[PDB]
Amino acid sequence: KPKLLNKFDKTIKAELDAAEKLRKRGKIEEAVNAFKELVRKYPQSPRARYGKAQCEDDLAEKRRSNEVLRGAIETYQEVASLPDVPADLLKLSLKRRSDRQQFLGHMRGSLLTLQRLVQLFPNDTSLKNDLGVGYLLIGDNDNAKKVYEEVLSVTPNDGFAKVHYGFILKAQNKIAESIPYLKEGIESGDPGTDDGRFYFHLGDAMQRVGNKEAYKWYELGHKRGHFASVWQRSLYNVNGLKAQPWWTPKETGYTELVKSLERNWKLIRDEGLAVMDKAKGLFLPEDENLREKGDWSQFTLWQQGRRNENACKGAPKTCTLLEKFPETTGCRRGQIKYSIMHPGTHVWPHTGPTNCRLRMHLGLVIPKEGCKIRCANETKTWEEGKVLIFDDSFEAEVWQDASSFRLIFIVDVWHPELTPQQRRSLPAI
Amino acid sequence: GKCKDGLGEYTCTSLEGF
Repeated sequence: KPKLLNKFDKTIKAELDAAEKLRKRGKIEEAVNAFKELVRKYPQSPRARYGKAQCEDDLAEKRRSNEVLRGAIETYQEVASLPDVPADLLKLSLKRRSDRQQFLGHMRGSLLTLQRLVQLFPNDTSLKNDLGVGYLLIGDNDNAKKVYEEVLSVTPNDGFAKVHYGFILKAQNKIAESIPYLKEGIESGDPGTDDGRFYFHLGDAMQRVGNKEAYKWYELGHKRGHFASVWQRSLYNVNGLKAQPWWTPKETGYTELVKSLERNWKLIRDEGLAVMDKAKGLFLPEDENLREKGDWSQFTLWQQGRRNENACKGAPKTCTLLEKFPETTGCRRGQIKYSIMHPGTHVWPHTGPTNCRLRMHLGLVIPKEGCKIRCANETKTWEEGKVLIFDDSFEAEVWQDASSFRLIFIVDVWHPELTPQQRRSLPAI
Repeated sequence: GKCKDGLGEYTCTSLEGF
């Protein structure tokens, strides 16, 4: 299908094929030197340069080397610099370049590449969609929004642009407006729309507006393999881990940590109240659009398995106590934090990002009435000095209708069935 | 932005190559 040979490259097709056959047979190192020889002999050949890049790309995979991949990324660029590069090959080379830049975390580099692609191919809608993904990946939702608004002005029924536009709207708390874009986008079945993120946020958006069809989309999300169940909708998972909303200390095996939290709960409370009284600013408002209403702030001691030294100056004895429990201080997919919630607060139904952690709540200051937490089909209350344990990859909902503040201590632990190797290898969240 | 209590970011993990 693709036309990759310009006029000169057609005259050396026998040599180009021989080198490419070496690559397709898995003789990567022989293919590198073969294409390198062709680049030496024919330094302007775009197909030879692309062959070199692809071989370097394969060599990077074989060696699992970022340095080798950086070489490939530059060679993909060289292809586009050569004279008389066929359009198909130019597009293939810069698209792989961008993709590999994203793989290495060179998001700004990928963005420049994607911008160049859209400039070279102004009518390729899929490339504009890719540019929007580049913006999303660096957290630039405003520019991502403009990209998809441009796509939809020309191709209003582009499903990929709809789901991503809906995703952006919901992230901006434009809940009602996001529902038709997310729904119509998924229903389009266009490549890239069968993605758990869009089922996740469509159902959540619907729950927020009182649309009872929310769970028909969680069920379909479950049927298509995006959710372990309609209740447990995390998207960064290790399959097979025991899945239940509520855990006992003994079921977790972390009984020593629970004992230490409950035996020493008053010193944890007291350092939290001291920060409340003398270092309020260490409590930061919840910033994930999870509240319908109310006031909810958190004072974080560990995140992504990293101690916040300055925060621990505000709770030094608590940080010292917890240092003995790497099952939580080393949980790179959880946090250790105080959480204050005030009356008039309602947290929408939601799930966390991963099934790789379990969440402990230690009650510190609990009004006698008005505070409760639901996980899956079961609602519970906190007790001062007592630990609750739940899996927040299951849907949770929270209410605070007391007449004074509610303070808890949150301690995330690795899921107990995760191996030591998994605990070291899983990317942080 | 980080996914701490929810799942609101386009991606919750960082990209660091191999």
